[PDB]
Amino acid sequence: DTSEARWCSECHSNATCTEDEAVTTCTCQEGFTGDGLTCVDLDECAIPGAHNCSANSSCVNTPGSFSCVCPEGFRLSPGLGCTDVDECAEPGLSHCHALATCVNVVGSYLCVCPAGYRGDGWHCECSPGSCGPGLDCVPEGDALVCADPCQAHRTLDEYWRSTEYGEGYACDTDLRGWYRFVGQGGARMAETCVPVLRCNTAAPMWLNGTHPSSDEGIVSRKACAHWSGHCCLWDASVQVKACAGGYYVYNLTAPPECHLAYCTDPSSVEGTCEECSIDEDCKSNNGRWHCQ
Amino acid sequence: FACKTANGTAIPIGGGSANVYVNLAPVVNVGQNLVVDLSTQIFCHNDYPETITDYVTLQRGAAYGGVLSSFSGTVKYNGSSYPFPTTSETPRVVYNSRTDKPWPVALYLTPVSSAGGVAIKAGSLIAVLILRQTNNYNSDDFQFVWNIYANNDVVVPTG
Ligand SMILES: *[C@@H]1O[C@H](CO)[C@@H](O[C@@H]2O[C@H](CO)[C@@H](O[C@@H]3O[C@H](CO[C@H]4O[C@H](CO)[C@@H](O)[C@H](O)[C@@H]4O[C@@H]4O[C@H](CO)[C@@H](O)[C@H](O)[C@H]4NC(C)=O)[C@@H](O)[C@H](O[C@H]4O[C@H](CO)[C@@H](O)[C@H](O)[C@@H]4O[C@@H]4O[C@H](CO)[C@@H](O[C@@H]5O[C@H](CO)[C@H](O)[C@H](O)[C@H]5O)[C@H](O)[C@H]4NC(C)=O)[C@@H]3O)[C@H](O)[C@H]2NC(C)=O)[C@H](O)[C@H]1NC(C)=O
Ligand SMILES: *[C@@H]1O[C@H](CO)[C@@H](O[C@@H]2O[C@H](CO)[C@@H](O[C@@H]3O[C@H](CO[C@H]4O[C@H](CO[C@H]5O[C@H](CO)[C@@H](O)[C@H](O)[C@@H]5O)[C@@H](O)[C@H](O[C@H]5O[C@H](CO)[C@@H](O)[C@H](O)[C@@H]5O)[C@@H]4O)[C@@H](O)[C@H](O[C@H]4O[C@H](CO)[C@@H](O)[C@H](O)[C@@H]4O)[C@@H]3O)[C@H](O)[C@H]2NC(C)=O)[C@H](O)[C@H]1NC(C)=O
Ligand SMILES: *[C@@H]1O[C@H](CO[C@@H]2O[C@@H](C)[C@@H](O)[C@@H](O)[C@@H]2O)[C@@H](O[C@@H]2O[C@H](CO)[C@@H](O)[C@H](O)[C@H]2NC(C)=O)[C@H](O)[C@H]1NC(C)=O
Ligand SMILES: *[C@@H]1O[C@H](CO)[C@@H](O[C@@H]2O[C@H](CO)[C@@H](O)[C@H](O)[C@H]2NC(C)=O)[C@H](O)[C@H]1NC(C)=O
Repeated sequence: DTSEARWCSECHSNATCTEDEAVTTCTCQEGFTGDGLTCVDLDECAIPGAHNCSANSSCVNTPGSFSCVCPEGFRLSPGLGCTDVDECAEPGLSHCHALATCVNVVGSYLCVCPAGYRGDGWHCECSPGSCGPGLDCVPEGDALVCADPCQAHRTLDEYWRSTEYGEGYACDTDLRGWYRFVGQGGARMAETCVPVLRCNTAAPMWLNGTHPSSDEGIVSRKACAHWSGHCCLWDASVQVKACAGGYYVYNLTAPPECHLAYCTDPSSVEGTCEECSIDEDCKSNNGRWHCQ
Repeated sequence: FACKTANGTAIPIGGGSANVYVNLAPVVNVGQNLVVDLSTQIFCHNDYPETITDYVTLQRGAAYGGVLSSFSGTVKYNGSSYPFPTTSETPRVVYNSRTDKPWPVALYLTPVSSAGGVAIKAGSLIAVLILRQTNNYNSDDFQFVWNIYANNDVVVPTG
């Protein structure tokens, strides 16, 4: 009406420019207040003619329009005001952590990771033994996640841990996490009292209780060590899970001293111990794979 | 670690808040201690006492409701008396058993001079306690908020 422009160069960057048969008009859009030729950054919420936002929502100005931004969990539909909508369904309204579950509440969306995890909705640092069955809390990169220990375990091939290996000196302060024994390091944790000065350590440690059945879950079990003329003077707790393929994974934890080391039983994947001498008669007995 | 009230209200692993309903004297004179033995109302336990050793403190105790405006007193924590509202963190309490153990807290609240009438109304919040837990294992710092409400009215006679 008063802002007929000779050229598009007369429209300020806060106004849109329309070429209608090379006739230029500068009409600033809602969110800018003026006569059209020149408009300033001012919310359309207080123009002549006013604004039409919902009372609960707060009238705000956006780059290109003024807008009515409801409290979160609700979005504006023109003509209806704040309409109920699950913002957790829209990836432009909810930016939850990938493991966290968005829940819709009045006035916000809230990212809630499932029950059992310890976090503020963004970083749920779980604790080992809190996960559902088949999974346990392990680190991945820089965060804690629940994963199957049968694929996240480490492996050890320390032949020094065999119960007859008395020579040497060790300290298991470096063992933490899930581990597996392979090769000459044995098939499974030792299940019996091991004499002192064996397993290349000063005081040997052994599992008290037997390994569980295949595909049994994580069960806490006890563990003992032998020193002086007494065996299992001190008692600890460890966890063992059985895995597909016929192997076990173990929660190895540092000991209270620096002369304690876990022993392992020989793998004995042979019915006859032909790795022993033919002059050292193999004793093929149930539960006692040995030669004498 | 998990805690529960005498009335059964519990807070899971992770922290949170719970409502603790307590009985109070229906009348207390000026100069006499109102005694709120909260050791019978709040119980906690150790979930894995074989290794981790947990330490529990009262980080802040503050008066609310009728106690904040018509009473003054002290809080007896672990046998020792401290000002109420609290101005310092209380010593650590060791919890080393799966068997639930009392939280050793008792309030000794003496009314101030009053024109008379009901000073504490039923259903009003009389105290808020922030339980702080630490250990010697890692950076566990969980907050257990205890909202203390009066079951009955407390008359303070003129005096
Ligand atoms: C792991 O290393 C062990 C070396 O210490 C080695 O021997 C084991 O030694 C254990 C420590 O004493 C022992 O536990 C106690 O043993 C008492 C007697 O043993 C019973 O069981 C034997 C078979 O295992 C039998 O031969 C015995 O005759 C006896 O039989 C009966 O058993 C019943 C139930 O088990 C009891 O009710 C009877 O009392 C008992 N006797 C009769 C006549 O009926 C048990 O009395 C004792 O019971 C526990 O529980 C009772 C109920 O709650 C309670 O009243 C007891 O006081 C006792 O409480 C305490 O329980 C703790 C665990 O809850 C236990 O700590 C841990 O025990 C583990 C057991 O394997 C392990 O030793 C661990 O390191 C310990 O820290 C306390 O020791 C216990 N208190 C006391 C004072 O003992 C309980 O059963 C094991 O039985 C014994 N196992 C044997 C001999 O085979 C293990 O062999 C070795 N495991 C391996 C290599 O796999
Ligand atoms: C490998 O094992 C070693 C142990 O040899 C482990 O090292 C430490 O192990 C201890 C013991 O687990 C850790 O200490 C505590 O762990 C607590 C989490 O698990 C314990 O508590 C569970 C309580 O219930 C939770 O979980 C269930 C689901 O299981 C859930 O429904 C509940 O709502 C709740 O979330 C309990 O269930 C659990 O038992 C299961 O898991 C074990 C194996 O862990 C298994 O054997 C059982 O059969 C069962 O399946 C287990 O008892 C954790 O909550 C706890 O923190 C609280 O308590 C402490 C102590 O009071 C407080 O200080 C703290 O503030 C909390 O209140 C505590 O953390 C310890 O953290 C481990 N140390 C480290 C460094 O991890 C290894 O971690 C294991 N894993 C690896 C990879 O090595
Ligand atoms: C234009 O507004 C009407 C009514 O809006 C009312 O008056 C405004 C100035 C502002 O104060 C609003 O908060 C008022 O509600 C809209 O019709 C609906 O009216 C009902 C009841 O008045 C209200 O609850 C709804 O939210 C309104 N719907 C909305 C705001 O979308 C009308 O729909 C508006 N036209 C639009 C938004 O195009
Ligand atoms: C204030 O916000 C509340 C919720 O945050 C709005 O209530 C919603 O209104 C829509 C439209 O009528 C309903 O479909 C929803 O079910 C309501 N949700 C709840 C939780 O009540 C309310 O409309 C807002 N106030 C105004 C004036 O719009």
